[PDB]
Amino acid sequence: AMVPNVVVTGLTLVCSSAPGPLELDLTGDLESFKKQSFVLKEGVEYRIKISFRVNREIVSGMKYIQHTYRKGVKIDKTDYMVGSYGPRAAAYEFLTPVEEAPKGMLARGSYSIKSRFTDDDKTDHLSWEWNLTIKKDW
Repeated sequence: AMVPNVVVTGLTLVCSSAPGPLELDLTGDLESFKKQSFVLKEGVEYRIKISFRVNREIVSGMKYIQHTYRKGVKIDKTDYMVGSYGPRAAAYEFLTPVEEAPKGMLARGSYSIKSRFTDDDKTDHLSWEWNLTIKKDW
């Protein structure tokens, strides 16, 4: 019953050329995301923003992991060192480095992403799955 130390609250696909916000509420029904997808125009630059809270004590070596799949096969594993933070009221926002969506007919279509937010103790702070669809246009 003790309040949880880490609460992961949001994922945002940050892309200033997108026509509207691309956001997941990670305190909600995570299974529903598997039936949804964000559309990104091919070749565009974007970042991922993970929003989280630390409530009671220092967290060491937070890490964000994304495994990307296409048609059921894992095509990439990337880890990000999110860092170490004390408790505070205000949200923390971590951003991945800018990347470019792939482009071309071969690369277009849907991708599924398995995300995990962890730390030096390998605690599963939250794991979730979401989808991206790469299209010629928005």
